[PDB]
Order: sequence, then structure tokens, then C-alpha cells
Amino acid sequence: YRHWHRMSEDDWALPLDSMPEDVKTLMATPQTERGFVEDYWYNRIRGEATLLDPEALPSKSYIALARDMGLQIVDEPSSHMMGLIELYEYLRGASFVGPFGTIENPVLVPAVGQERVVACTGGVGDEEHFTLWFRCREGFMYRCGECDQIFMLVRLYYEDRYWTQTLVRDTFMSDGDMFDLKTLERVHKMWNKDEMVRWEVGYWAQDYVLGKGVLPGMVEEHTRVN
Amino acid sequence: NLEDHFDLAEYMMKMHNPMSEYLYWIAGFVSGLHGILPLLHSNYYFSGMFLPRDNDNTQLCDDSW
Amino acid sequence: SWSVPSLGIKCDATPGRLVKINTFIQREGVFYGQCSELCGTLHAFMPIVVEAVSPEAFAAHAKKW
Amino acid sequence: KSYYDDFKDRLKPGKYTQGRCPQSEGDYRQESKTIGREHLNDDGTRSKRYTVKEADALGYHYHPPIDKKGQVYVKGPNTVIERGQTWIKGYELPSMEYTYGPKQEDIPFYPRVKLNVWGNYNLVMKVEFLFFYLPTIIVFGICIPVYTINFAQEEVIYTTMTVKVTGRQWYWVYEVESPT
Amino acid sequence: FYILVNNNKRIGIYYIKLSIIIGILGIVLSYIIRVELYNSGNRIIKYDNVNYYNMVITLHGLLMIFYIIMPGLYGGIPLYILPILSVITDIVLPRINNISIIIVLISYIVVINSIVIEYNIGTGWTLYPPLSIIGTVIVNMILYGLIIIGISSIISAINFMNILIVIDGIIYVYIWSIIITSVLLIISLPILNGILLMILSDIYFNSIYFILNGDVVLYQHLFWYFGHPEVYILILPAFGIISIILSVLNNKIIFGMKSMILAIIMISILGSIVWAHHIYTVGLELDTKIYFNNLTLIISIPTGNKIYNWIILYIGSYNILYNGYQSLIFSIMFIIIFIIGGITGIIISIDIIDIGLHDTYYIVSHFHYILSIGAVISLLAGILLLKDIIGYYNVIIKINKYFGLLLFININIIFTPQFIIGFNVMPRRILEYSDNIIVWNLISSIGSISTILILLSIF
Amino acid sequence: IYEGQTVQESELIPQEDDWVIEETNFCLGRNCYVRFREEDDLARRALHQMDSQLNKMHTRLRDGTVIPYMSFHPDEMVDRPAPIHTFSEKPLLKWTWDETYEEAYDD
Amino acid sequence: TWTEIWWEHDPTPKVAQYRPYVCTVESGKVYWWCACGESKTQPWVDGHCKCSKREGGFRPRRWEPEHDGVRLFCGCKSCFSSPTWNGGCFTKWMQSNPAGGMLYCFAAAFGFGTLTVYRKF
Amino acid sequence: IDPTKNQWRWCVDPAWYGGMRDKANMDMYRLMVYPFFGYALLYLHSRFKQNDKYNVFAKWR
Amino acid sequence: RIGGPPVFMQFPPPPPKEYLADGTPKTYPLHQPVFDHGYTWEHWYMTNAGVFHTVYYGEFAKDFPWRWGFVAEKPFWVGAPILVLGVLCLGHIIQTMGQIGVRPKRYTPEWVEATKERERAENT
Ligand SMILES: CCCCCCCCCCCCCCCCCC(=O)OC[C@H](COP(=O)([O-])OCC(O)COP(=O)([O-])OC[C@@H](COC(=O)CCCCCCCCCCCCCCCCC)OC(=O)CCCCCCCCCCCCCCCCC)OC(=O)CCCCCCCCCCCCCCCCC
Ligand code: HEA
Ligand code: HEA
Ligand code: CUA
Ligand SMILES: [O-][O-]
Ligand SMILES: [Cu+2]
Ligand SMILES: [K+]
Ligand SMILES: [Mg+2]
Ligand SMILES: [Zn+2]
Ligand SMILES: [Zn+2]
Ligand SMILES: [Zn+2]
Repeated sequence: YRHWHRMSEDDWALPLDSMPEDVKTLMATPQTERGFVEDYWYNRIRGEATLLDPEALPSKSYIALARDMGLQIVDEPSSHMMGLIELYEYLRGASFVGPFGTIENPVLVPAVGQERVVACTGGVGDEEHFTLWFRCREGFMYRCGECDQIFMLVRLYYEDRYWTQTLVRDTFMSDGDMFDLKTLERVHKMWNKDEMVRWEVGYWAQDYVLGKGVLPGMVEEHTRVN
Repeated sequence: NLEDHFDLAEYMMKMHNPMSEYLYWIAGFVSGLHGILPLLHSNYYFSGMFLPRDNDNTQLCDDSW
Repeated sequence: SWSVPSLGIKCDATPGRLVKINTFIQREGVFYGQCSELCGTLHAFMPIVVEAVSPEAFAAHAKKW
Repeated sequence: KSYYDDFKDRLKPGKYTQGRCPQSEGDYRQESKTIGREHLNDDGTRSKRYTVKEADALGYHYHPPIDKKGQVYVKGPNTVIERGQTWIKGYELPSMEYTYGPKQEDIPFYPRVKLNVWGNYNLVMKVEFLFFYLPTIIVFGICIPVYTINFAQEEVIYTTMTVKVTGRQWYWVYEVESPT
Repeated sequence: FYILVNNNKRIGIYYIKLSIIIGILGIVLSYIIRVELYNSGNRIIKYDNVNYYNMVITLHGLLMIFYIIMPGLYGGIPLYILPILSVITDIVLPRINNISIIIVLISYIVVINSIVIEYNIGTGWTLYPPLSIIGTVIVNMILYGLIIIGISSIISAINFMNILIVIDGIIYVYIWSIIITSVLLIISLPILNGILLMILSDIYFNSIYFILNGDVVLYQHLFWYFGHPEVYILILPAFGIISIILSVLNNKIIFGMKSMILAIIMISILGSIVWAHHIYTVGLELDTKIYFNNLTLIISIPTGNKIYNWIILYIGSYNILYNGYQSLIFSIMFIIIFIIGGITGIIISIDIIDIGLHDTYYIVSHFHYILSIGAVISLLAGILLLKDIIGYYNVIIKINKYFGLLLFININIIFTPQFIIGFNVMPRRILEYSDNIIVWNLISSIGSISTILILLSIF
Repeated sequence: IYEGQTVQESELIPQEDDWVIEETNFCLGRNCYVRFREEDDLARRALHQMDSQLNKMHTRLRDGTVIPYMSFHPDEMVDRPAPIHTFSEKPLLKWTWDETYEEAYDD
Repeated sequence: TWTEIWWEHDPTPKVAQYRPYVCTVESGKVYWWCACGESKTQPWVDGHCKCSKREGGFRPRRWEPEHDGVRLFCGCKSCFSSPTWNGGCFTKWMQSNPAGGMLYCFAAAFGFGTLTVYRKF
Repeated sequence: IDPTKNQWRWCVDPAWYGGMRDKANMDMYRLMVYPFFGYALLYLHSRFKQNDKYNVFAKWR
Repeated sequence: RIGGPPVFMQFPPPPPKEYLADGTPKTYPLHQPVFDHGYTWEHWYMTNAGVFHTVYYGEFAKDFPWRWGFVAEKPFWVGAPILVLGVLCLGHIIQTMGQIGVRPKRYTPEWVEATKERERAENT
């Protein structure tokens, strides 16, 4: 959005030193129990394990492929929530302009709390009036006293929580078959051999499953000076 | 917290200690004294009296008092 | 500031400026004025008194004084 | 009727000047020992420790509210499903008698009326023109007089006598040509 | 905390609180002046202590202008509502806002301390040289206060200008009023600082700008190049308040919003180019005098448009609504009073009329009707409108018809007679006067004591 | 200049011959100084103040919609007295236009 | 003339009197003012006029004095400050008898002109 | 890297991001309050004495 | 922004209520006095409650001290005129206390006549 500042380096990828060292437990943790860093590396390890196995991709369904990469198959419930989330974020630093509100289609006023201050400017052209500010509280269909424009408050609330991308992913995504560490090892040997590492994440991940320091050059990789 | 919602919550909720009000009035009273006390001091310094007697810088009748 | 309200004169006596004011008195009398620019302690104690007399009277006065 | 009599009972006249006993009889300056009131004084005011000496904004009692999933507790709406539709019942504020005291009866009638606007665009535009140009005319009526009187003061006159006037602290010196 | 707070609304309260405190000292000085002027003779100041009177009038003017009305109308109400009117969480520069109020207090302490410790002499609030540069150290202290005050004013102006970058709604007329005052400060203050530094150079660095071959009239140009913009920096916030009160209380949308805004912009530009109407009697060139007189009379046009737009706001309002609220009465009283002050301003604007009326009590009454009556009442009306939002209590003002009536009557008893003595004529900045001017001076003095008594009834 | 919303004669035609203008009182009620209970502490007096806000009040019309407390300026939209942090969720100024895009509709 | 020539959807009262009614009122008491001009207990609603019966858009006008005293009340039923009187009774009379209105206005202006001219001159 | 572990950014004012170091700097300056009052009060006494304002009564006795 | 200052947070529940040992609810300081006097008037004012609403605001005598209850009970145009004169009279009295018996010589008949002589000579 225009109100956001510049992408960080982390916005693209995370450093491999932030990979959890207990990979064996990481790949067995349920999604609802994974933190932001743990969830990043669960998806990256599992997603790259399937993508770096070309011979199996054509026989893998889009439902299974999306699960491996950690992408959520969309549906009307989740689409509604995500859309209203992105609309809330956009309105943080953007103007609020849209069609005239009526009983059939009230002006939708997203909010996290139970109230949001709103102003009615009336219709277009000569039907526009001076700003009339009012407090839009949930559970009431508001009508402007001047132009009769109907307003309504929409709350991004779900089960004692507000709506977030993390909440939407946890509520609607279902964990599939438990990730098999044999796949990690098999793909690791595929792209990492004879001092050539073409899957750096899988070389670090396999090292942790082995106990940290087992694979060649990994003790030297983990030895820091400050 | 509910106590922190309102700025100056104790005063707005009518629980503040009255001493705060007394200090504010005292501060104003001291500010006022900065115009009166130097007047008295300066009058005495250059005349020997803290305040004049009306029209004592002009000729007065014999019975004037 | 040299001010004589009856003569319609109020000219500031500023250091460095020699301001010219022209006048034509029409009637005899004594016209009283006061300094009109805060000039220090005794700003209120330097009045301006101008007496206009007949030309024959002015000549006699100037000759004697 | 007298509406004050309705809520007279709630207003019990006070005993202490400024609503506090002498500090000797009860020390309101100390922090309350009641569980869950460590941030309050005995008289209910916030304690200096909570607000000044150990203010959280200064790094004391560091306790991040947001949880691991980036969530905070949010209270949901009062939802009521009905007629094949999910409804939300809004929270209505309590009767103003509870909060203010007067009994909410015999309220004078103030009808709904849309904003009182001035109409007749053509007429309004002419008035606004007059609001600006009537003063402009008056100024123009003063302009010519102002020029003339200014020119009059600064007129080269055939003066025949000079009086020099010097202003000193605090007297006026006068220099005049002496008759020959 | 108390001093550390950065909350913009708390700081707004501090500005009003400090203005009232410093205001007590201001009013006391005014009472001294009026008591002295009750008759001819010495009443409360000895003839050997006449220097104190000169200091009283000097400090009265300086404090009321820079430490009371300006901190109240440009620091108090603005810091409390402007970020709300702009639908923004808080002021753009939080830390700067805190230091500004602290600076004002510190400069006030310096001034009053200089009363107590230094010899008491005066040179007017306009600090004309050479008198200002031949005085004692009290003049040096006052200069430090003004320069320090200037720092607070400029940084506060920077703070308000930044609202344009963050405003999330519509720039209402009141917001426009503050922004333009901020612009007027940014352009006028740097010139004031320069001339004040030159006063210091002559006082403290053996400079010779204000001795022969150096033009003393130079100071008056640079001073008044800030002086007159100052009088509009003090009135424009009041105009902004009047607009909000009339629209809100009458439930009527502002009429000619764009003309109101463009009238404020116009007043500022014109107010930046008319300063020499304060220098009519020095002896300026004929064409200069005519230019300044012409442009000074033009300011009435934009100022007149605003007055008439206010009148139509009150016209036609519903009768059922109670009209005795103090805020509404004060707002209406402002229109009635400001017209008197402005019209007399136009009278003095004619230079030939000004020759008779310069340095007379007619000028006093003129700027009192606008400031001592109009600006004060506007600040009161604005605070009164925000009583619920601010939340103060323990006063009987909101609905007090006695206070409004007594104030209006008695304030006019003080300053209406000062117009009369302007054609008598009684010079300004004097304490002794001829016996034939006692009647009017006595009437005004009776008015001053009475107004003070009415200030006690609010509690 | 603003002169109200434009009305077409068709919109002024009633569906019944007995329709008149609804007589609903828009006076919110009788009020005075907010009166706190002595028993309530600082926290509970804060709740009391929050429940006495006129700008949270409205008038319900015959069709169930409510006309809220409205003001020309947002100064009257914060709790009275003003809290330390007021507009946490940015107040939304709603502008209206005739532009539309197909994605918003479904056939 | 709003009801007469501009708007035909507001109730139009009957003039009971082209002069205000003088009545003593007490603080803390509520009074009900006739808005139709057909009550026989003027200036108050009698329980039998249009206002009392809520007929034809006529309703009683609630009023309450702040202080005790004698107050003028509208008889023409059209004063802007109704129920209180502000001079609209005379104005409405002039609309109904414009020739009489001119006579009074001339007389009032004549007196005002003489007095102001005599004192200033 | 975990976004939820940086809440001290808004929970703590920037002037005290330094923990004890920043609290110490504030506390040290706090200790200088009364020394400043005595110093400032001395300046007032110095000017008051140099202007012969203490001899107001002795002058006329 | 994950882990940033939340847009909205719910208030935590208020601290436990305090009872006295006998069960009486513990009361806290309250600056809303019930002034003692014989006045019981109640003044009501229709007030702006926004754009489309009003509120009937009432002022009760018991909420004010005796001095205001006394003054506010009377009709405004009975009190106002008396108060105006009273304040003016008091001001003059105050300003006359410091000049009781002061008799400047320039206001005596002899000096008054001499000024008339000066005016005649100067045609003032
Ligand atoms: C123009 C006038 C008329 C106007 C009329 C129109 C008005 C319209 C309405 C205007 C409304 C504006 C908006 C109002 C918003 C109010 C918000 C508010 O209340 O905020 C809460 C705020 C604080 O409340 P809080 O949140 O509970 O604060 C808790 C504290 O933070 C913490 O509590 P704590 O107890 O821990 O506090 C610490 C306390 C600790 O205090 C103590 O321990 C005090 C102990 C007792 C001391 C008492 C004084 C002793 C003096 C002795 C003097 C001896 C002289 C001997 C002479 C001998 C001669 C021979 O203090 C200190 O330690 C420091 C005190 C420093 C300040 C006081 C300074 C006094 C003057 C000093 C002068 C020094 C000169 C030196 C010169 C040297 C030269 C060399 O309230 C106040 O501060 C009080 C405000 C009261 C007035 C509010 C407005 C009411 C409406 C207007 C009424 C009219 C006023 C007229 C002006 C005054 C006339 C005099
Ligand atoms: C906020 C305070 C304020 C305000 C608004 C004004 C406004 C004006 N002032 Fe000012 N003035 C002062 C404060 C103020 N002044 C002070 C404090 C001094 C003395 C400083 C000192 O010397 O120490 C002073 C001095 C002063 C003098 C010096 C006189 C002298 O030194 O002898 C003059 C003369 O030009 C002047 C003129 C004006 C004019 C022409 C206006 C205009 O703004 C007035 C405009 C308003 C109107 C004209 C009325 C409203 C408009 C209408 C009703 C439209 C119809 C009217 C017409 C068409 C004319 N002022
Ligand atoms: C805005 C500034 C201001 C204000 C309010 C006043 C108010 C008053 N002034 Fe003013 N006065 C000046 C600015 C002001 N004056 C200036 C700039 C000069 C010229 C200085 C010079 O000559 O060098 C001057 C000169 C001056 C003199 C001339 C002395 C002389 O030089 O010979 C006299 C006495 O005649 C006088 C009297 C009064 C009186 C009796 C009041 C008032 O007391 C009248 C009664 C009104 C009140 C008592 C209410 C005031 C209340 C407040 C200001 C507080 C407001 C705060 C809030 C609302 C939060 N003043
Ligand atoms: Cu010389 Cu004043
Ligand atoms: O100064 O006008
Ligand atoms: Cu000017
Ligand atoms: K005197
Ligand atoms: Mg001068
Ligand atoms: Zn609308
Ligand atoms: Zn009837
Ligand atoms: Zn009538």
C-alpha cells in the first residue's frame, strides 16, 4: 500500500540462521501451534522438498501441491474475511469513496472495535452536503439525518479474536499427512553431493535432524566469532 | 486500564486532592504580588513611604487631611 | 513629539530627522500641548505652550526679549 | 413537579470538607493493600509508584500484550439468528435517569428537521456580491478625500518665519530669529 | 507525570492554565494604571517613583499580548482541538509541543524576576530606541524574554503547518485560521529577531545603529513589520473560533466557507504590507503615506465580508433552542464589539485624522475593544463551547446571564470614555494630566474596579 | 450552494391516504451534570462516564433505522471529557461518486 | 405568508386575537398553549379545541417559565417566538389590513423622527 | 525476527529504549534540581544586592 | 503490522470492589456537594445535542452554593439592574476611601476665579 514504507530484506526471505534447530519437532508441530518463524520454515522446507522433486510433480494434484507449499485453497468464507482485511488496511491511508448507501446495500464501515467515527458527505454534485460526523456503533442501521444515506458497521471479529491473515489460515486450512523426514533426506541427497549444495535449506535442515554438526562443513558454518 | 482512559482521570472523575487546586490559585496569587510588592518597595526606596497620600505632591489647603 | 492640538500639529521629534511643519494661525490665544512620545521618566512633565499674538504685538515682544 | 426529589435519595450530604478525613485519621497517601488494587491509593486515586516512579512507559514492568499469533482479546457482538438471518443487536446506553438522575418523562418535543439552508442561488449570489462590493464602494468614497488631505499637508507654502524646536529630557528648546 | 507529558490535549490545558495565571499579573497591572488615573495628583505611585508607572504600562502590554492572549488563542484552544478537527491521533511533533509550553513559562519567570531584582523603568511595549537602549538592565531581561518567546512561537508555528501533511479530513475554516497565523509568524518573526538583535547590539555590544547618522526610524519599520502582523496573528484564531461556535450552536452550515477562507488569506497578505500606518507622524514621504493609507483601508473589505457572513449564520436559527448560553452570547457580542473596534481603526487609518489621534487614549480604546473585549470574549467563548470536552468544573459560567451583562456594561464604561478623551486630548503613556480630564478618567476607573469584582463571582 | 436533496414528484406520492409525518421526539432526554455514585471507584466512575455519552445516542425511526447524534465537526465525536487516545481507528470520511466496476457485481 | 402562498402542507391557525394575552406564570409549572386559535380558555388549550383533540396537525405547545412573572403570549398564533409574543401579532395584522398597518407605521415613524431630530438637531 | 517479540517499540517510549542507561541519564539530571534552585536563587540575590534594594529602609532611617 | 500498537484493545475488568468490615460499600472522595440552603428551583434549557437532536438540560438549586441559589431564584430583570448599580456604587466607594478629607488648593474658589481671569485674558 502507499502508506507502507520500503520492503525489508526479510520481506523476501529469512536468514538460514533463523531456522529452528529442532527440525524433527518443527515438522511434527500442528499449524495452530507454529509461530511466525516456525511457520515460515515449515512451509519453506516442505514446499521446497516437493518442488525440488521434479519426477513427482506431474502426478501431484493441485490440492496436494498447494498444501505442500503452504498455500490456502480459497473459498467464499476465507475470501470474504481476507477481502475485508485488505479493505481495512487500504482505508488506513486512503480515501473512503464509493456508491451511495441504501437499505439494500448500506455503506460498509469495517472496524475492529465496536465503534468507528464516520462522516456523511451526502450524494454527488448538488446532493453533497457538509460533513456530518457520527459514531457508528455495531448493531444499528444508521440513517443520515440530512440525505438519508444508510450506513452499517462491519466487525472483523472471530472467536474472541479479530481477523488476520494468520487467523484465516489457522481456521480454514487443515493439516494434511504428517511430513515424512525420509523425503527431506531423499531430496537432500538429490541436490547435495560431493561438496556441492544445490539445496542449502535442505543441507541445514538435514544437519539439524542429524543433530547439528554432522554434515561436512556445518561445524565451520555454525562457528561464529561475535 | 479504565483508570487511564481519561486524561487527568482523578480530576475528571471528581476524586482529585483539593491541594492541586489550592496550588494553582496560590500560584496566581503570587503572580499578582509581583505587581504590588515592587510598587511598595520602590515607593519607599525613593520616598520613604510605602504608598502616597492622594494629592500629596501638590499644594494642599491648611485644613487638608 | 511636539503636539499642539489647537494648531493641528503632531510631529515626532526624532533624532536625525529635522521635520518641516508649516502653520498659519488664524486667531489669537494660548494653545497648550504635551509631549506625545514616551520619552522617559518625565514624559508627562514637558508641556508645549504657544501663544499667538497680533503681528504688531509680536514685533514689540521680539524686540524686547 | 420537582425532578430533584426523584433522585434525592442517591445524593447523601457529605461529612468531610473536600471528601477526605484528616490524613491522621486515615492515610490516603499510602498505596492500598487490597489484592488487585496495587496500582491505586487507599482513597482510590492512582499511586505515584504506578504512574511516575515505575511507569511502564519508562521500561518498568515490561509485559507485551500481544500474543504469539499477533492477537489480542476482542469481545464479540450480541448475535441473534432469526428468520433465516444472523442479526446483531446493538448495545443501547442505559436510561439517562441512571447516569444523570432526572426521570425521563415529560420531555419537550423537538421534531426532526433537515438543515436550515439559504435558498435561491441567484439571490444569494447577489447578496454575497454586495457583502464584498458595498464596503469596496465606501473605501473608494474615502480614497479621493484621503489623497486631497494628504496633498494639503505636503504643500509648498511661502513661509516667512522659522521656529526651530528641539526636544530634550525633559524640556523643549526653542530657537527663533532675533529682530535686527 | 506532569511536566514530561507530551499529550497534545494536556499541553493545550497547560496553555490555558498558564494564560490565566500570567493573566492575574496582567489584570493587576491594569488596576494599578486605572487607580492612578482616577484623579490628578499622585494616588498609589509617588512622583519620585514615576519610573514604576512606565514599567507597569510596558509590562502590562507585553504580558497581555505575548504571554496571555497569544498563548491562549494560538497555543491553548489550537493544541486541544486542531488534531481532533484534523481527524488525526495526535500532533505531528510531540516533543516540540512539550518544550514550547515550558519555554513560555521560563520566559515568564525571567520577566517577573526582572521586576523584583532590577531597577524598574519602562520604555513602552514597543521598545522604541534610543530610549530602550539608554535604559538599565531590566530592558536587557525583557529582550531575552521576547527572544525566548519568539522561539516558542516559531516552533509551534512549524508544528501546525505539518498538519497539512497528515490531515485526514477536510481543512475546516478554523484549521485555515491557524495555518495562516502560522504562515504570518514564519514570515514576520525572523524580521523581529533581527531588529531585536540590533537593540541588543546597541545595549550590550557598543553598536551605533540608534545614534546620530543612524536612523532611529529604522527600528520602527522593522518592529512594525512584525507589529501589525502580530495583531492579526492574535485576532485570526479568534475569528476561527467564532465561525465554529455560530455554526454549531445555530445548527447552520457555514455560509460562504470559501469566502471565509479566502477572506482570512486576504487579511494576512494585506496585513503584511500595511505596517507603516503606525509611523504616520514620523514624517514619511507623501507617496508612502498615501500608499499605506490606501492599503490600510482595503483591509476592511475582506474583514467586512467575514462579519456579514457571521450575521447570516445567527439569522434564521430555530427559536426553540435556548439562546442564553454564555458561549452563544459571547460569540454574538464579538460581532457587536469588533465592529466598533474596526470602525475606529478605519478612522485612525486616515493619516490626517491620525495626526490628532496618535499617541492618545483613542488608540488605547481602539485596540482594547478588539483585544481586551473581543479577543478575551472569543477565548472565553471557545473554552465555554469545549467545557464538556475539556471537562473543567467548579465554576458558574456556562449559564450566567449576570456575568455577561455586567462584563459588557462595565468593559464599555472603561473604554468608551477613552475615545472621548482622545479629542480632549489626553496623551497615552502618562500618569498625570490636567484637571479638566478627570471626569472621563474617573468614569473609566470606576469601570475597572467593577469589572474586577465581577471576575470573582464566577467561582 | 447547498439547498437540500432534489426530490422528484413520484417520490412524494404516499402508499396510503393516512400517511402523515412521523412524530418522533428528537430530544434525547433530560440531563444535567453526570452524577457519580460515592461507592464507585475510579475505574467504575470511568465506566459511568462512558455510559453517559450523548454522541452515542440516537433516535430509532418507524422502520428500525436510527438517526445518530451528528455534528458538523469531529470535535463532538470523542468521549467527553476527551480521553488520552481518541481516534485509534481512523475516522472515515465517506465520499460518494457514480463510478462503478464490474468485479463488485454478480449476474 | 408561508402557509398562505408558499406551503400548503402545514396546519394553518385561526387568529384568536391580533394582540398578545397577558398572563401571570409560575416557575416550575408547565403550560400548554393553543396553536389553532379556537380554544375558549385562551391562551391555553381548553381540552376541546383542535390542539387538544390532536386534529389536523394541531398539537398543544409546551412552555415553561424560568422565573415567575407576567409574560406576553401570542394571540395571532404565528409569532416566531410562539408561545411567547415578539410583535408578530402586529405584523400578521398588517398583512390582513394593510391600510391600517400603514397608518400605525407612519405614526410610529413620525414620533420617532420628531424625537430624534428634536434632541440631536 | 519474530514480529510479536518487538512490542517494546510501542510499549516503551523511545527516550527509554536504553533501559537502565536511559533511566540513569534522566535520574542524574534529576539530582541537579535543587543545586540549580540554589544557584538561580543566588543570581536573584546578586542582582537584588547590587541594586541597593536591601537598603530600602536603612536609606531613610 | 504484526506486533505493532494495536488499533483496538478491550478494557480489562475493573479491580475488585471494597466493602467495609460490616459490609457497607466503601465510598471514595466525590466533589459533587449537596449544598445546604432553602432554595429548590429547577431551571431547564433546550440545548443543542448535535445537528438533529436536543437535550433538556436542567440546573438544580441544590447543586449550587447559597449565593448562586439566592441570585438565580430572582427574575433576571429584577436582579440585573440592582446589581449593575450596586457594583458601580461599590467601585466609587472603594476609590473614595483613600481621598477622604483631601482638599487641594487648586480647587478652592480663589484658584477657580484666577483661572477665569486667565481664560478672559487669553480668550480660551
Ligand atoms: C483570570 C482569572 C479568572 C478566570 C475566570 C474564567 C475561568 C474559566 C474556566 C477556565 C478553565 C480552564 C481549563 C481548566 C482545566 C483544569 C484541569 C485540571 O484540573 O487539571 C488537573 C490538575 C492537577 O490535578 P491532579 O491530576 O490531581 O494532579 C495531581 C498532582 O499531579 C500530584 O499531586 P501531589 O499532591 O503529589 O502534587 C505535588 C504538589 C505537592 O504539594 C505540596 O506538598 C503542597 C504543600 C502546601 C503548599 C501550599 C503553598 C504554600 C505557600 C506558602 C507561602 C508563604 C508566604 C509567606 C510570606 C511572608 C511575608 C512576611 O506540588 C508540588 O510539589 C509542586 C507545586 C508547584 C505549583 C504551585 C506553585 C505555587 C506558587 C509558587 C510561587 C513561587 C515564587 C518564588 C519566587 C522566588 C523569588 C526569589 O489540577 C490542578 O493543577 C488544579 C487546577 C485548578 C483550577 C482548574 C480550573 C477551574 C476553573 C477556573 C477557576 C478560576 C481560576 C482563576 C485563576 C486563579 C486565581 C488565583
Ligand atoms: C487584534 C488587534 C487589532 C486589530 C484587529 C486591529 C485592526 C485594525 N487596526 Fe489597529 N491597532 C492595534 C490592534 C488592532 N488593530 C493595536 C494594539 C494598536 C496600537 C499599537 C501601539 O501603537 O502601541 C493599533 C493601532 C492602530 C493604528 C495606529 C493609530 C496611531 O498610532 O495613532 C491604526 C491606524 O492605522 C490602526 C488601524 C487598524 C485598522 C485600519 C484595522 C482593521 O483591521 C479594522 C477592520 C475592521 C473593520 C473596518 C470593521 C469590520 C468591517 C466592516 C464592518 C465592513 C464595513 C466597514 C468599512 C467599509 C470601513 N490600528
Ligand atoms: C490583549 C492585551 C490586553 C488586555 C486584555 C488588556 C486589558 C486591559 N487593559 Fe490594557 N493594554 C494593552 C493590552 C491589553 N490590555 C496594551 C498592549 C497597552 C499599551 C501598552 C503601552 O502603552 O505601552 C495597554 C494599555 C493599557 C492602558 C494605558 C496605560 C498607559 O500606557 O497610559 C490602560 C489603562 O488605561 C489599560 C487598561 C486595561 C484594562 C483596564 C484592561 C482589562 O482589565 C479590562 C477588563 C477585562 C478583564 C479583566 C478580562 C481580561 C482577562 C484575561 C486577559 C484572561 C483571559 C484568559 C482566558 C480567557 C483563558 N491598558
Ligand atoms: Cu518627551 Cu515625552
Ligand atoms: O495595528 O493595527
Ligand atoms: Cu497596525
Ligand atoms: K494621577
Ligand atoms: Mg508615537
Ligand atoms: Zn448525509
Ligand atoms: Zn387549539
Ligand atoms: Zn402572535
